Amino acid sequence: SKITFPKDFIWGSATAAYQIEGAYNEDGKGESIWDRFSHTPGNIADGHTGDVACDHYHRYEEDIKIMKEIGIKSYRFSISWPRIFPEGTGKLNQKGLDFYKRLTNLLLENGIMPAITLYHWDLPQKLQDKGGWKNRDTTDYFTEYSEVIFKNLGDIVPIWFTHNEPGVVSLLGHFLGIHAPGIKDLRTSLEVSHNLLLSHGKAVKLFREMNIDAQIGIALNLSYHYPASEKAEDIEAAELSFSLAGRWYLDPVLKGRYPENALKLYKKKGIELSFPEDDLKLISQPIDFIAFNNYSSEFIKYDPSSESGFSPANSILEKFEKTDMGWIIYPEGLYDLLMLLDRDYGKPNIVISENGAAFKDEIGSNGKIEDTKRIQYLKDYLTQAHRAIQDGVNLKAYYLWSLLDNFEWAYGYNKRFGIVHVNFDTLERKIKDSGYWYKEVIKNNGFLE
Amino acid sequence: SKITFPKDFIWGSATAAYQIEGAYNEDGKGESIWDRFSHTPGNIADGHTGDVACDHYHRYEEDIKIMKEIGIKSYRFSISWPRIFPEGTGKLNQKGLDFYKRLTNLLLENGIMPAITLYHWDLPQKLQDKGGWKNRDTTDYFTEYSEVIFKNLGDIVPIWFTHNEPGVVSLLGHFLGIHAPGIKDLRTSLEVSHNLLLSHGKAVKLFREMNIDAQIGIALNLSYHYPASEKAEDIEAAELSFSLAGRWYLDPVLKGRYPENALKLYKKKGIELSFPEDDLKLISQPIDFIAFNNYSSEFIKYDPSSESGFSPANSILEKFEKTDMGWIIYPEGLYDLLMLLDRDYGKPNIVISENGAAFKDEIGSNGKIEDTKRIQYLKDYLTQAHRAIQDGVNLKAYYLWSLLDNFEWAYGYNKRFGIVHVNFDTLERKIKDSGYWYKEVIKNNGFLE
Amino acid sequence: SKITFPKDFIWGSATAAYQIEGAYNEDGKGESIWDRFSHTPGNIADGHTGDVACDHYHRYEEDIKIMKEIGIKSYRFSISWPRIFPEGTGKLNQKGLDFYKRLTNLLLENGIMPAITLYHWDLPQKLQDKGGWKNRDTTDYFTEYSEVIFKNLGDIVPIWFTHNEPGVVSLLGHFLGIHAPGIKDLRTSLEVSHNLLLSHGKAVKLFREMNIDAQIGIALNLSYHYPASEKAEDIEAAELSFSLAGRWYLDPVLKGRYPENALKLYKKKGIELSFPEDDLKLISQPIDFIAFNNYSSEFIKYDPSSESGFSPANSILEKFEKTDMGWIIYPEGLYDLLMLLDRDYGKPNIVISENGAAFKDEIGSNGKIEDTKRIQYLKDYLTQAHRAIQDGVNLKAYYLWSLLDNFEWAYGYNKRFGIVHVNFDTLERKIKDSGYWYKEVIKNNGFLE
Repeated sequence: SKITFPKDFIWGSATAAYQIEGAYNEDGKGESIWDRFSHTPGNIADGHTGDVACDHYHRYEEDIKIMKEIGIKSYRFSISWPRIFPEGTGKLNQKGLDFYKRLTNLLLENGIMPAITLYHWDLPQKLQDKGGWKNRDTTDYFTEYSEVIFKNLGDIVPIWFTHNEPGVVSLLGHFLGIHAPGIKDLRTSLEVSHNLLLSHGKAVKLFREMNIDAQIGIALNLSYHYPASEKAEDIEAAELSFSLAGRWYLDPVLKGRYPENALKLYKKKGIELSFPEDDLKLISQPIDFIAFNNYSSEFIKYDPSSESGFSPANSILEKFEKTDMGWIIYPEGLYDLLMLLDRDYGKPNIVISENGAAFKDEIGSNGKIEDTKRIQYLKDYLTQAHRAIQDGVNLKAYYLWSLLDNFEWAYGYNKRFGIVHVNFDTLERKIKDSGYWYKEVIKNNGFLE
Repeated sequence: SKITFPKDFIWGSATAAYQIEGAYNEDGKGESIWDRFSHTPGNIADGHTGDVACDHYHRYEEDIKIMKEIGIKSYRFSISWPRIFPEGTGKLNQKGLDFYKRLTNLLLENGIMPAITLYHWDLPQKLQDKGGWKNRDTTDYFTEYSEVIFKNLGDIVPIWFTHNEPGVVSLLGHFLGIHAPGIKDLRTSLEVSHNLLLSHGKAVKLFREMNIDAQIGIALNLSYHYPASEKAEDIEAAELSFSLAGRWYLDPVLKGRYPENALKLYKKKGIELSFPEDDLKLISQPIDFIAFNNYSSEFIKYDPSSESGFSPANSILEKFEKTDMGWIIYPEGLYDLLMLLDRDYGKPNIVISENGAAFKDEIGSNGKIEDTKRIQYLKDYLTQAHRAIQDGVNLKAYYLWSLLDNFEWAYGYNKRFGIVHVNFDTLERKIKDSGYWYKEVIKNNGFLE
Repeated sequence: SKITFPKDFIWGSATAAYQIEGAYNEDGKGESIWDRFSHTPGNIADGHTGDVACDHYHRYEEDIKIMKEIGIKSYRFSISWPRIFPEGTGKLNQKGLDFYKRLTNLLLENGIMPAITLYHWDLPQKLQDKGGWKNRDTTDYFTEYSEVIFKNLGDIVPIWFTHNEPGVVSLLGHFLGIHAPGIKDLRTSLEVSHNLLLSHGKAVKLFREMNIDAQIGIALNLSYHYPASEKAEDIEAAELSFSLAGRWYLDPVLKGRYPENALKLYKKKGIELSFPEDDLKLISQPIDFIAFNNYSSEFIKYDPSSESGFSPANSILEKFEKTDMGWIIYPEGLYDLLMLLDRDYGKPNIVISENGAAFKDEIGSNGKIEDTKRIQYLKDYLTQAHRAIQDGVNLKAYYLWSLLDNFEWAYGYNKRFGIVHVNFDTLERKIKDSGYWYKEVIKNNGFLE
């Protein structure tokens, strides 16, 4: 049985700015919280940095020539705020604009469709010195930068993402402090979460004011949260996890509310926050699709000693193959999620900003990367992607994470999500077999499962 | 006739901390009443000590590898209080927690299910300088150390024991003074018995407050006490024994009372003392199972000689084969006991925390320990264990005392309960034939008697 | 059930130049490595040679009249390089050209479709004096000769084969040394394998630079390699055997890469060789079809004793009927292979350059060769050929090895794969019953199996 996606279905591959671009202090780019976080011992694996990375900034021509060789119909990327405004507000750095302008015009001229992400974590370090996302003034400055991009690139770019995974930014970056800007306070973490969503709201409101002939959305970190057992205590423990995690951002967008069962968990520890009612009507602002990033699924159990009230069910996850990240493989966990978004939020247009996997890659004696596991992963998860479309889901796009091997944040360059192998000493690209697989999948518009 | 145990039946082997661990002054471990007692002439056979013993502290990786090679489904061990709190209370020794945390995680990552005893006789010597278990305060401090263990290892460890054989600790350690701490006063011996039970009651109460997803119990020394003859004076004499011995700790924990016939014999010697009624409702606290340690059975006659009005029956006992300890072999004694725990105390869940036997082992010319008498002993007693389960008993677990040859207290190293021989000069393990037997008995889930 | 092939299905029979032509030093023909290898004691059975053979060079008229009598729709034959260039390069021998030019025109005029192989092992002996296929210059000279054949015979000949069984040439000719040119060195044997594939590339590249209105390909020696048992060691042993054997030529040509699991085996003996990257893109050069030569199948087990890591599973093979070659008869082992080529190389067009069998033939008292076993063999393998086409395989052609009895290399004339008997004293052709059977199979376009 050979499977075929809708004839209009946009195939793509995704990257971030800091994870590929390099040139961290070139052409008047301001310092970001990631430049800062990376240059401090104990933050990044092996002391790695995003100083050079894939050096896309100089080698983008080579990349596009690879992107077209595989024949992706859409290339999802991020704009570095600190290349546009070094100081986050005020003096425009025209050199930065003209990089991304030029890049987008090469894409449109190589018959590839641009898909920008406006914030992919690289907040200008100057704003971090005035409180960063905790300072509500940042949400205004994010709109200013948004404005300038829309004036230049508005009409000609069809697919916009305001934010990438605000879930992680606030959780890792502002509570656990293992991501930039390295802060560790729960209260701040929630005040940033709001201030992120608000900034999304302002950017969509501006997007409409300026009347850009293109589609906007938000890229959220999302998994399915299964209960450990079909018991009243576990099913509830899992509902709470999803609410803290993904639903905390899904409901304020889409439903104009925060999840209750999560809010009750915060106030049971002596944290309440008066959301201004008018902000939630600005966050809920209609959007042309919902985008998300999926890799794995969570299996939550009851735990009345974990101050959360729950924990991972280590008895159940030790039955799966686990990827190089230590995340389970479970392809049907994508289907169920796509059906959960379809059900609970009124059959919206869905995009997948990011799916993909990290396995240990080698270049063999044949000078090739035969990453059969990545390919196996890919087609397993894309079969469930198709299954969902057949059972009614409005899944318009799939973007593969990632196009190149890149900087994986606090893991450094010790993790490869690329379909194009990158040697971080020579910056030489060797298109993986998962890359040659994908080329055919785009051509045939599917594969024989 | 081939016997097969319930399909859910957990097979296990047991050890204690002082008896195997060694490293008696390493990584900030505080001195224990046993370290102190062992260092004094006239207390241990041949001036033996724990100090080194099996050196399990360092060689645990080797020991797990053997445990898995035999393929026990549960390892019952003891946590050293004086590794956790060198001064009983106050400054936490994180080194000692990290040992047991690591050890448990090596068991869970091999085949093996952990079973933790919280007090196997190694009271920090500091608390003994403020009276020890005579000072009621110690019962609180036990709860403090219990709390720290539950926070770390609470729900990932399924089976918990509060105490090991408080019957011996009070009798031998605080009246006969042949165990540590070497005290010889009758009043003190009863005040400790209480204080020990109370401490169990406080740990179970705290266990519930924290709401740990695991099962807690208490490991009692228990034999059957047969009358010498089927006569009114000898049946009564035997009831009074058992009541001084085992029932003194069974009735408080499961019936919330002290045995009357025993209490009457105390008061006939001019001792009462008012147990606070509220304590014995704290002791009685419901528990998930009763555990016990059995080896032999007692044959009591009536005796107006002996201040207890009873004695052993010398030459009924001189009709049995005897172990190397001088204890009779009588397998059917275990059945009757299991039936006595079942009938009285309301068909509880039963665990065997310890059963085994000590015979004079040699390494033969073939470099092997052919301990046919330990194997014979074992299978004999395990036929009467099975026979009880068939006649309705709820015996969920068997733990074989002991996994390793170890420090047998006042007898020193002169007595071997191990499957797995240990040379106490070289610290070389040689799995005994009783070991290899047990391996198969686990695998088949039984044996043809 | 009567089976019928596609209406467009091209039925053929095949011969080679050295095996049938004779006239080994006539009309200016240069000496070949097979002339040379044949004239040396110890190489060919019974001291046979191909000096005369079938003497097709003179008697081709008779042979075409036979070919048409049976009514084959295509005749696959080989061009002797040494007849075209006696010295490999330089002075053209017009006499040689005119032979093959004449031959091809007699085939077209008798309504038979030509199918030319360009190299079927007869490398001019002068090039073998400058190193032969080990000297890369040979790969350029091959292209010169390929150029002169295309100029003359390009358009009018529909089906072209660059090489026959380079697998055997390198393995048997250059490692085992039991074929010409008799060399015995492993390193050399791989350097020749590459150089051969390179020459194939150069010939296609030239075939496309001139835009000859005809379909080119390569004829590879291919079996199916079953694992002795459905076990991880034996599945893996078989994959390595197929990799060393056929896949070593399939992958370069159809995937532009050498098999990894094979390359690893070679480096583990201390042999790595840097193939220039550009050569493998030249080898991969798209081709109209893949042709292959099957007779039998292999059954490989795991073997650490063999430095290869595997060995033949004689225990299994000794359960089949065997040809006169000793090779097993296993019809289904064609089906599985046609599916393997279909699956693993993107459903290409497939030809069968050769299939057939050798059995001991006699001329009976009736002056006829009733070779029922060869007819049985044929119809058993053709039923599975059909089966594969039904189950979706793009098998366009079947060429029966061989039209005539001929010189079977090291075996001499001691083996008969003909459907036309040839007395090698008189050179008299007696069409075999297999020949008369095939004639009806072509007419009916099938048979009731």
